[PDB]
Amino acid sequence: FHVKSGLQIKKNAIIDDYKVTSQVLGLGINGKVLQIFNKRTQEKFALKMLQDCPKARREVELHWRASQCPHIVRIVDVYENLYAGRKCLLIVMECLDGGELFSRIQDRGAFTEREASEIMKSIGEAIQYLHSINIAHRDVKPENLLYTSKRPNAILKLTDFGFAKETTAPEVLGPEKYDKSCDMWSLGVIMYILLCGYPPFYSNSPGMKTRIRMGQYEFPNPEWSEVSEEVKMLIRNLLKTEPTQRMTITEFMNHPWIMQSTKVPQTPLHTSRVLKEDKERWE
Ligand SMILES: O=C1NCCc2[nH]c(-c3ccnc(-c4cnc5ccccc5c4)c3)cc21
Repeated sequence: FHVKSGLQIKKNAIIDDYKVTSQVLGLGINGKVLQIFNKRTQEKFALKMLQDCPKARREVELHWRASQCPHIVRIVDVYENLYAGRKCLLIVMECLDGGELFSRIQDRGAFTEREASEIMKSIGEAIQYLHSINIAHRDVKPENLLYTSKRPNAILKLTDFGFAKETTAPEVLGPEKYDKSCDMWSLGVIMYILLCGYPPFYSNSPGMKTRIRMGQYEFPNPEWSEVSEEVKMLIRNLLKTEPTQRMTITEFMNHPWIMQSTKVPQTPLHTSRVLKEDKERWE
């Protein structure tokens, strides 16, 4: 019998409680994210501002609901304040200062198949928690995967519920759109990039749409000469173009390559080299 607390929106001016700076930490689907400090504590936090409406009530609503998961960025407090005669929802969340995921990676002196497995599994856990309570994230990308700290054992967290949406014989207990499969695809793209340092669908750009729709990608050598068939096969079931043909977050979490991160080869990948070597067109 497990029950967690509900969301208590705070109404006092948020500055009573935090020093708000203008340093920008990230950009969201519907608000930027400033650095702020707890005036009473000097500790740092991230603040995302949204104009109260209902699209925003939802982000807060859903994100709060998901905030329990270890791999989802934790919401510290939510204020409803007045800002320029407009009413605002201000979300204060823990501060992920360890950087985005692909950046920690692109900064070393070698990345291993195994490390990739390990990373995929944490992203997987985030998605699995979300799907298990009927939230599709609908926007899992690299920019939304931040590390909690620079320390080498920091935690990977998922962010930005800007597009997060609810989703409600299993097909009798309530219909349900492809909404989740959307995440499983993202998951496949990230896993792809993790293993080789570039995305499976290239630009060169009316043809990128079409290679995406057609499902045209390869596992080119060198970068992949060393990677398991077992793995390519996994990537392949994620990047299926037919949503319903696509693997589910449960099958993914049970697939051996993920299930047993430590039973995975420490084989080296090119990812880190390729990620520097491409810092440019990485936009
Ligand atoms: O909801 C979001 N949508 C868009 C991207 C984003 N970043 C954040 C965020 C949340 C917490 N911390 C950070 C953050 C903190 N510290 C950083 C230091 C250096 C680089 C990036 C950092 C990001 C960003 C939230 C969201």
